[PDB]
Parts: sequence; C-alpha cells; structure tokens
Amino acid sequence: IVEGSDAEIGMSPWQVMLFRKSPQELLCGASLISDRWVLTAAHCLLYPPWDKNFTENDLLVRIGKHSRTRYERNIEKISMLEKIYIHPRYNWRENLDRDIALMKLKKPVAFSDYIHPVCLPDRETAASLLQAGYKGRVTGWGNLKETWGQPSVLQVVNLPIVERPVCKDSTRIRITDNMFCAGYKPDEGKRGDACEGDSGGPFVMKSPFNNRWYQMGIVSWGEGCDRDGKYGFYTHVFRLKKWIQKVIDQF
Amino acid sequence: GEADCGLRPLFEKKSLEDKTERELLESYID
Amino acid sequence: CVPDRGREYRGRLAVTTSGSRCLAWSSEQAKALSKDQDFNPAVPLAENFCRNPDGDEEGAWCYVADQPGDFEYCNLNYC
Repeated sequence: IVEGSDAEIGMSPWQVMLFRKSPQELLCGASLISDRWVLTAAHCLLYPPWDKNFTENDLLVRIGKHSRTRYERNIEKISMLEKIYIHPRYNWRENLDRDIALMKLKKPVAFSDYIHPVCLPDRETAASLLQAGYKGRVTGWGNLKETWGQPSVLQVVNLPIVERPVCKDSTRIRITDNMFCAGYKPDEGKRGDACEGDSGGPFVMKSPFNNRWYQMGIVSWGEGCDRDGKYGFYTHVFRLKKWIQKVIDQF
Repeated sequence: GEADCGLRPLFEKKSLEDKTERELLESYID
Repeated sequence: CVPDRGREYRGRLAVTTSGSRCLAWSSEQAKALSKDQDFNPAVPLAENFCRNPDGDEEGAWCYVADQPGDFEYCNLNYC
C-alpha cells in the first residue's frame, strides 16, 4: 500500500493472504467472512489477458500473518482451498465489473487473537456509511510504490470516499454501480492508495451505531498508484451481497 | 463463523483503540 | 428506442455487440451461470434473445459461452 504505515498487531484479523502454491509467491489478499469462507477479487484468480487462471489447487490461504516473510509458526494458519466461486458476470473483457469471488476452505479455521471475521454490510449500514467523505481503510502487503519495494509488514491507509462523478471523470474505464472509488483529491494535500499486489484486500469501515467493522469493498484496480487525480476503485461489496449468500447457504 | 464478526479481540474487546481508528469516526461526526 | 436500459426489451435480437451469437437462455450452461444470479420476474427469458434480466444499468446482454465473463451486451437504442 502506498503511503501507508505498519499495521498494529491484531488490528485487522480478517486480513488473509492468497499465496500461489509454487512458486511460493504472494498474489493477492482477502478476508475471512466466516470460519470457512474467504472473499477475494475475482481477477486474482481469473484474468485471461494475462493468462491468469488459478484453480483451488495452485493456491493456498494464510490467516493471521503480520510479517510478509516469516512463517509466524504459532499465530498464522495455512489453509487449503476447497472450491472457488467467480461471479458469473465478472466482466474481465471490459472494466473488471463484479470483481468478486469466494473460496471455500477445506477445513474450517479456529479463531485466535489474530484470526477473526469481518461483517457484511446490511442495507442500513451500507446506506448510512457509504457516503462521500467517509473514510474507510485499506490493508495489503502489495507494493509500497507505483514503481521501484514490498513491505516486511502489513500496511494501512485510510482514504475518504470520493463523489461518484469525481470518480467518473477520474477515468476512461466505464465505472459501474458495483464500484466506488476512494482517495484524496489533489488539493486535500494528503495521499495514500492501494497499489498492485493489494487486490482482494478489504476496504473496511467501523460503525458508529454498533462498533462492528464492515467490509464495504475490495481492492479492484486503478491507474498507476497514488497518481494525482486518479482514484483507486473498489468492488461494491454491498451490491453483490445476494450472490454472496446465494452461494454460501447454497453448498 | 460470523455473529461475533467485526469485533477485534485485541481492541474492541480489550477496549483499546487502534492508533487511527479514530481518524475514521471523527470523519462522520464532522 | 428502448426505455429503461432495456429493462424489458423483449425482442428477437440474438447477437452480442460483437456480432457473436447469444447462447440459449436455457442452454444447459447458460442456466448454469444464471443460477446464483438474481434475475427479475418480468423480464422473461426468451430462447436466445437479448434481455436485461438483471436490471443491468448498462443494458441488454446475453451469454456467449459457458465461463464467467463469457457474456456480452447487445446493441439497441435506448432513450
């Protein structure tokens, strides 16, 4: 994450690592929405223009990690994918619309001080908290800079939500209803952004009415990183809430 | 799973504030 | 003209914008992709006709194959 700070420890227990089996390389991030399911960005799994196609076998999850490197032996959990679920109309041929995907873990995780699920917004939360100006916060082990540089530890950056029209004009790609962009404007003389490597990583907001944290979005894409006048786009987690549950309480 | 969702055990539960969680809350009152 | 983003264009169109051909609403793999979705009960799924069973803000789409993303919009004139 560009212009972030080292995550405190146990600050974002829902943060997951999506690691490709071998080469053992870090590909994206994700969240624990329960003890059996991890939510991520579809494109982490599927992106043909880049001959990207993972199956519940070339990958594996890592939960409760802090350090990007050290296998934190009595903290972290290495879990294995059971099944994957890419959104049926996840538009990779256009704007990466519906960048959502789900992974069913084989054997359930055991919540520890360092491993605990985030909540999915209910219409009321979503409705009152998804408003321009509100700040939410990203977390990832992705590149710290657009170019030239990988953290040793999880990072954070709180970015305010931007007005759709500002986002809209922010770029050439067709922005949809199932997207929000967030970041500082050029004059707010503040910066921060999620960068490449950050996908799947959660965009969470804390609630005033009850104090629970809520996955409002997912690091989808963006142009460059921390560029001026560009915003980082996020999946509208709310907006694909039914597919989320249609699949889960499915099987 | 999710019922005890979104309550970090080393914070919300110990009643500690993460070093910036506050930047977010003030962001709404204002 | 097509009013609501073809929220009800119930026509006999059958080709994605690329001149690709819509695969049968009920192909057995067009039914596959179509099940975890949330489709609206007005927009009737006709043969292999372009429809907007979603409410897709964008317009009328259709399938073009059997894998995720394997779908496409359809060319009508909205209002």
